[PDB]
Amino acid sequence: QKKSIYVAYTGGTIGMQRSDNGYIPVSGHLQRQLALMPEFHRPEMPDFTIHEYAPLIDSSDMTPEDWQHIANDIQQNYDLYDGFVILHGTDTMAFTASALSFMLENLAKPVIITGSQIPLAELRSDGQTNLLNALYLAANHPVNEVSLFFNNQLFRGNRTTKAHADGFDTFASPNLSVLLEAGIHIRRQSSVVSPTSNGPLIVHRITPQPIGVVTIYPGISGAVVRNFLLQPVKALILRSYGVGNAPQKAELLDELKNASDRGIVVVNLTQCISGSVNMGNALAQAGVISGFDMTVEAALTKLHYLLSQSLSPNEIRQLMQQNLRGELTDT
Amino acid sequence: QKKSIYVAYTGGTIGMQRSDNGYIPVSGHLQRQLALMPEFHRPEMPDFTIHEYAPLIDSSDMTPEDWQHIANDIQQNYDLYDGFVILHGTDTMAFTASALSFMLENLAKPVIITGSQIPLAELRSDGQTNLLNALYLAANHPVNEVSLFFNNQLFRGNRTTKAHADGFDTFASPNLSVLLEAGIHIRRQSSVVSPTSNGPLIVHRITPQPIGVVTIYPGISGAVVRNFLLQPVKALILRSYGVGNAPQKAELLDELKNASDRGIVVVNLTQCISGSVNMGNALAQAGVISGFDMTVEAALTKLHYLLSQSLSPNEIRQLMQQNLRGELTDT
Repeated sequence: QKKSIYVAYTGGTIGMQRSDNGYIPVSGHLQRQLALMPEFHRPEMPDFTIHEYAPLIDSSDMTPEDWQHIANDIQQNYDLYDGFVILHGTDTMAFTASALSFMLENLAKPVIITGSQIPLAELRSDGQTNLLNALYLAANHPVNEVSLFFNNQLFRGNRTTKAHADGFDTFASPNLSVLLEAGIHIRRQSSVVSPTSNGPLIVHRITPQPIGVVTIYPGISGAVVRNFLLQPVKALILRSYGVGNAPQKAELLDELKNASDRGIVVVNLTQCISGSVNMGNALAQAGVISGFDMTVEAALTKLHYLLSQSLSPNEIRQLMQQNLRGELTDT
Repeated sequence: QKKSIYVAYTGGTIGMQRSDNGYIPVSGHLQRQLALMPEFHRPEMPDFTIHEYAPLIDSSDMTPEDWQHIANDIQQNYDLYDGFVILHGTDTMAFTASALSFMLENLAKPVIITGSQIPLAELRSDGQTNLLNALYLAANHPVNEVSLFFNNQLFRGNRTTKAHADGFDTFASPNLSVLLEAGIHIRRQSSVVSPTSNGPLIVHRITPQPIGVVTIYPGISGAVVRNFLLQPVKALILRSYGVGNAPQKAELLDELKNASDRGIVVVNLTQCISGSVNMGNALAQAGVISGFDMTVEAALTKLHYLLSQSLSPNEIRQLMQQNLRGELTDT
């Protein structure tokens, strides 16, 4: 009972009720259910307080305004609690985790994002396991980062991506070990070091930004790429081949160079599931910068973070390449 | 010696020579090397003939014209040999395999695409293992499909994607079992059935097509998506969340609907590594069709295949959803 954890129920199946025509949201259901589940109220578990969002947020409909609402909620409650669990739908859980990691600078209490495939109230649901363990971990094994908890593993949030969804749900962090394994015996993986706090919590403002995220393929044309870079685009994430290669084709390279010449930030990520971009090539000559081993989620949210501040394109290009929150490995 | 296999050396590290400033292409080197490697000439191995492309093709510079050149080469040599091994750089190997699967209709001899991280001539290279086993498999364990051979596994070509590249190379087929395991003991996985031949080999013509491949993310705007769909775009592949969800946002949906209303084919794939799109939703209402569990490679090359023929947008939308060559699972 000693530790006290804030639970923000933003949306997601985890808190829903079953019906003849699908799982459905029901106000107050999550709290009503938990009151009747004594395992949540054992002496070994922290006290917790639930704030249900109204309306609930469908994670596929999430916008950066919703990222900001969650960051604000953590910030106004920061001193009152020892840690924070955010319940969230699975579809964009990894985007929210990544965004929060950039927004919550100098975070010094644990923030765990989680959810489930099956509502808490069903028999055998992952909802019950995920909430129970996020609460227990936040209180007893705090990791002072934005992390994501799923299938018994605690991932660094800005290293996660959704790995599967059809018939069952699963997350992965392809380029970094988990922070912690939550089986029968909880095991922190201490070779993954958390970002250090250089002062008081600073909560940044993020707004929607016009970013293109596109995939290179054989014969992709200048005209097509030209359209990707039209106003109002401020930045473009390229997903290229292998260690960051693209066609040596003037048509393509001229469009990217003209874009960078007018202030557009162009970031190279790999199409590969894991591994790093390693870039002099013609792409560098065209102003394109390396996204290293970032996930699409981390790159996309990091661009939102940097474009939302008062930074020149050159300042942005430099910071995109620096490890700000543990989201990238640079040699 | 009985079986006879054609080897098309299109490009790739596999046939290169090491130098002080990288691996480099050298005409005739692959043939010269193989002449000196008696394991390739044992009685248990097939005879083989090498056709080195001139110039070699850098796989990151590949275009659909190069897909066509390879398909043509197989077609002119089809009756002369019992099977075909295509040596290829790793960067876009999975695109070529997928494209060839659609182009080579009623294929009734094995076509194996392969390559390596290290040139054949080095000590301990995967180049030597990959060529040796592709030759042996094509002759002794023929699978009459376009397949891709790498890290001791034979994948269905149109189910493959490049899984890693930094520091080492690897391929995966996330939504289907391998066709065959090539360890010490070769094991065909007979629960994966090959497409049947409905007559003589038909080799289709493919030309470059203006296709957008883009990723959905929280708050993505109508203006940005509008630009993705401008002329000359004929088709768009969306990579959406989980089982195929996107923001319920009129701004986004109206742009997609207007595009479909003017003949643009819009295909939904998942951002997830594995699993299937399962779609009535507003995306369906907007004319978007399911790509099921297709890889980006299969969808992109299948669109090239269908756009390159005399088909209406409606005909294309129907065929994109049908399993033509083993590239998708529909329930």
